[PDB]
Amino acid sequence: VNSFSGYLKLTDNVYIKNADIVEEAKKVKPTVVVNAANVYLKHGGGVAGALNKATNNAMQVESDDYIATNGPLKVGGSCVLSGHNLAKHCLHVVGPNVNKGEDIQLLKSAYENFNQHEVLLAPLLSAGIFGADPIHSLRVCVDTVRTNVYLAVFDKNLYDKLVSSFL
Repeated sequence: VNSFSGYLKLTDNVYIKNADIVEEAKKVKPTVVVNAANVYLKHGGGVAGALNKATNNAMQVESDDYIATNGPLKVGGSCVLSGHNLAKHCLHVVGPNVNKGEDIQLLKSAYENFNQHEVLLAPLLSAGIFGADPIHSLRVCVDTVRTNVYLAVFDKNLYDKLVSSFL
């Protein structure tokens, strides 16, 4: 039993809710919140910009030190950093950005990072400003993630379409 509330159950291990991931994280304080990161951990907009803003830019400060030490992530890769006031940890995961011409096949590799964590609060990878089809992202999530994932979808219209079209 966990404290995630109001989710629709899609499969044995995948749950979904129309919610602002920032507000969900502040309420639940999950062990892991997933950020929709880019390889430079520049949290300018989308989910990343919102999460970083909620940390009063502490996420960005920590991320800049991470990059200065380690260099950029790989597309499809991840790193674990602090969750600041939102969660114990933040798993920064880089899905492919279609608006950069990045290979959508890398979306499966991106979701594989979730399997290193027993329970996660997450957005749909490569959705929103990353330009991929969110219906496809949900399909890859369900077919790749085996750990318990609670998906927050900000847009109510999109949430309803994801549920109604789910096979």
